[PDB]
Amino acid sequence: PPYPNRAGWRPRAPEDFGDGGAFPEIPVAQYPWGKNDSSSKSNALVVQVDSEGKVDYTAIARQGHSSDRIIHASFKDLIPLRQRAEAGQIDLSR
Amino acid sequence: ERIRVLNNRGVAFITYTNEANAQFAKEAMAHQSLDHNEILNVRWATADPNPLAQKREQRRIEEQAAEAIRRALPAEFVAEIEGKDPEARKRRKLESSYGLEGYEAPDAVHFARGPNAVNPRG
Amino acid sequence: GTLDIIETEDGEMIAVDKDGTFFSTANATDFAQHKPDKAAVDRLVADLRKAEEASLKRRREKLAKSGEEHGDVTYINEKNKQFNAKLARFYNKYTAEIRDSFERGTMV
Amino acid sequence: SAQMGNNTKKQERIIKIVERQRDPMEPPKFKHKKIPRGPPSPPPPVMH
Amino acid sequence: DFPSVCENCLPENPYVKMLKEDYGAECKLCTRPFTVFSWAGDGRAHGRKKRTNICLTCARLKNACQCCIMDLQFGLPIVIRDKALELIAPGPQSEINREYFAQNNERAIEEGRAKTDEKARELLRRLANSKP
Amino acid sequence: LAALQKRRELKTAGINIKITTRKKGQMDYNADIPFEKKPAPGFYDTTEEIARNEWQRAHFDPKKQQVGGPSASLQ
Amino acid sequence: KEYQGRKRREFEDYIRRNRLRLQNWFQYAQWELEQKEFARARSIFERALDVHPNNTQLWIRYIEAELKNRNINHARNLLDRAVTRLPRVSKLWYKYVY
Amino acid sequence: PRPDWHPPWKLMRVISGHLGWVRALAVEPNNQWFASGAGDRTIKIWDLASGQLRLTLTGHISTVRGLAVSPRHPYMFSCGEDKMVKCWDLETNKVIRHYHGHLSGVYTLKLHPTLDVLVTGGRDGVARVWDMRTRSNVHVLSGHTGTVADLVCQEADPQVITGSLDSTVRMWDLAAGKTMGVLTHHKKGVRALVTHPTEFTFATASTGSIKQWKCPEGAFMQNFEGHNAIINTLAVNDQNVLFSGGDNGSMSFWDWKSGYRFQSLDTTAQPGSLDAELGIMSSTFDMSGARLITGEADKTIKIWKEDTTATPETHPIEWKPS
RNA sequence: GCCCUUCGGGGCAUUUGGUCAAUUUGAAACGAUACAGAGAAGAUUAGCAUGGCCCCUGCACUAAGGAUGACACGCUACUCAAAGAGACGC
Ligand SMILES: [Zn+2]
Ligand SMILES: [Zn+2]
Repeated sequence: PPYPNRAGWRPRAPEDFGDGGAFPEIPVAQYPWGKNDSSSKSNALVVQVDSEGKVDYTAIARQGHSSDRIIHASFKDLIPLRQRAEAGQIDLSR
Repeated sequence: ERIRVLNNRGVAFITYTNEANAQFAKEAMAHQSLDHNEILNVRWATADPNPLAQKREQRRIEEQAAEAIRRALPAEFVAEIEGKDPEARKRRKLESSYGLEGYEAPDAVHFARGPNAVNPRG
Repeated sequence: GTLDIIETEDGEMIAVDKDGTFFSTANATDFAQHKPDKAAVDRLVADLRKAEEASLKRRREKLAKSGEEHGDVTYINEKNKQFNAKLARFYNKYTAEIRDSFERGTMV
Repeated sequence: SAQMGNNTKKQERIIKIVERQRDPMEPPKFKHKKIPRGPPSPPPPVMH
Repeated sequence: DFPSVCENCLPENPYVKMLKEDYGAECKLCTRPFTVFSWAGDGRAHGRKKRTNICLTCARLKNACQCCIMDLQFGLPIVIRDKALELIAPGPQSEINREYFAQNNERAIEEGRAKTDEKARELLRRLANSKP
Repeated sequence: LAALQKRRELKTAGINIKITTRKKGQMDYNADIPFEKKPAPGFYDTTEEIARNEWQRAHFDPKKQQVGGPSASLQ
Repeated sequence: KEYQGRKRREFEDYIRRNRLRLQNWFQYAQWELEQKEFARARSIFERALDVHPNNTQLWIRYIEAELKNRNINHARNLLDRAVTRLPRVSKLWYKYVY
Repeated sequence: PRPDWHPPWKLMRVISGHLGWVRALAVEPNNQWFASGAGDRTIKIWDLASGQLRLTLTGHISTVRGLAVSPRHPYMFSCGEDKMVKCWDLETNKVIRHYHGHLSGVYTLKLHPTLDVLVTGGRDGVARVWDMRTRSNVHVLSGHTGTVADLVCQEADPQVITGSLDSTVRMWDLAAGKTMGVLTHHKKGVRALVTHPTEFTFATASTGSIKQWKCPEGAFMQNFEGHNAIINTLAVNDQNVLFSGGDNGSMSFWDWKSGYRFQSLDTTAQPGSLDAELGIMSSTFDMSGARLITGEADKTIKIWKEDTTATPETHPIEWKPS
């Protein structure tokens, strides 16, 4: 149901949301993806996300360390610095 | 509170109600005489392995913690969480609705104490 | 909402993956919440017990095979026997002439 | 901050901290103890 | 460089006079020498000088006042807390394991590396519908 | 073995005296786990498995543990 | 309890005498597993991993010791830590995929 | 990167005179003399131009595994396998200070370039940071699980970089005495470290691999490859010359930027030396960079010079891009 | 208690301090007892180390000694198979 006629019609599934995002003009408990009701203090590490929007398994490598510590934990750290796709101009100066 | 006695070999376990009375009775009867001319051995008592005694000492621990928590929390929060009064249940629904029927806000937000908060507070 | 069902111009159902997390649980947080089946757990555990039982049988068979003696006795305990067999395994290819000098009673 | 119960009379406090006049003749108070070395900081990945 | 002491213990006066001694006593929990902060009282009848009794490491890990050794949130004796609210922090209590654990915790905290009311509510739920 | 036999004969006789096993200079490895190093938490919750392992340890049975062809021509 | 005191004392004595021999850690952890002491067995394996962090045999022993007792979530944490610590060891990756 | 042309190096002078392997080598700031510490427990001071023996100093009861002549002070420091780190007053030719505390034999010794601090590394697996004046062990840089075989001091963070025989390389923040990073790229014992003088890069050498890193990130920049021997030393010029000396006796001269091996040699042993005794144990360029002083397991100081006869055409850069 | 005062007033001086003296139940130890019988693949033996939840004497925490101070000596599947040939096999 496009704009501006969704009155009376309530979404029942996340497919009823279109691609998602709760409809603010219908007063009802809307959840665009699902329910996280109560997790009984599950002691797992919280699954964080890296810069490009993917799962990060360096959170196991960095565990028990300070944030300012240099830790090589990926294959990118094995590549020579010129051949990395991040940059090409590096100031090698004291 | 309890006076377990085992006459077959003659040893007693005396459970008072207070720390102060227990220590006063311990240091007051240290090598003190009974009716017979003997020297008593009044030590601290190792915990009983009787499952009942363990269960009731545990229950004393949780009721003491509950007493302190109920003193610390607002009485409105205690009643609204307690879930025995139907008035408390419907008060909980109406207060942790904020419109949007069928919401039922999380405990971390509904039962939250803070400077600003979203609650009657106190 | 992750899978979208479409009908093409030819008239058939095609499931299109909005994410890429259908066939693999990477890039998907739900991988933390999966519970493996009890039958598969029993299968893996039983396979581990089978490997352990085979290794125990191999240990007992090796002990029984080395417990059987053949030829002369040149040791005094079991560690000496194992060391002497290791010495044989390494050094027979170099001391054949001295070996036959002992087996012969004369020249190398 | 908040505490075990509630607040009673005054919150802000002014505290005067001075070192204690210890006896010049006292030796060390406590015997030193032999404790095993702690575990290392978590090792890094082996980037071979 | 400052004790974690509840208002129950800090005597009456908002202007308090406090003494400090480096390595003045051993911790009552972890038995390691720590800085003692001893103040005055609400009466000049017995000069006990109510002092700290546990170190800031043991104060922080078990989350209790240094003088009276009871909880900062609820005001429970710390075993009552760790046995009724349950879990949180058992803490070793043996001869060498005690200083081992304290040593490692202090080493971690100095090197940077590191929900009570939720378990209080869960305790309320276990007790409200309970029956002996 | 002699001391154990005497201990079980005196325990069933009614008398019960525990002896000081705490020698100086040495540790009691039964009071608590010696130099505990708990496993680090990963991305998977382990709470129910920890509870099950504690249940297994608590109900461990002491009563199930006890310690202590052919001819010569062809070969 | 007295028997377990003897065995723990002997095993810890041999840990203290030669910490670089892996058989001491392995036998101590195996014996504690056979006593169904899982926290103690995990502690022994973790301390052995402190002494020998990049040992593939020790890693596989600790993973398999927690797989034989149906501790699947524990063992998957172990396998993530193992292939994080040792990314270029093919055996750990093979064991995780298997 | 297209490599620069560097002239090949040849043997100039061979100086016999120690009775043990020459493990240490240290040039004066003024380039007049250099210091060879050797397995015959002695430190010899040699004139650099003539090569003649000026003096012999004996204060160690074991092999001298490290030397440093201070650029600010009239001191010479040494360390040896006898657990001892000593400070020699060169206005008297006498030991005036001890730096005690290493539990076993001491393998390396460097001075902080700016401020008056001495860092030593040792077989007790640790790098001790000492004050020169008060001889007080201000820091005990610990965390390696093996012998600290080499070590560099630097004017900015990371100030201390230690390479150990358990194959890791740790970069240490000197103010706090705790590590800011670990580099675990090497497969075996990292026996050599060196710091480029003008670029903010450094190089570590294990057996077969010489890896080049960027400060302070520890970012893997490149890899000198081809020298399949145990590398004992590493020496970079001002003109971008890396010297990998190897325990089998193998010498490799590389260009620092590209990684191109412009020369490969095998050194020669004295009359009387076994073929097992062919090997380079120490090396340093002098202050100018025109000479390379190596000290070898045939108990020999050797001086290596650039060939002025050779042209860029007589020795062309046989570098094949891929 | 003194001192000043225009007799209204004011001034000088300012918060010590470790359960108490109280010997069982907040922690000290040898002797003594029954003993015991000083390491290196036969016998007798000089030692010097090594590692530390083992210490003792000593100023030695940069000697030396304590039987070379003692401890050490036990335990032992688990990164784990492959081909070939046999079976009133199934
Ligand atoms: Zn403490
Ligand atoms: Zn308090």
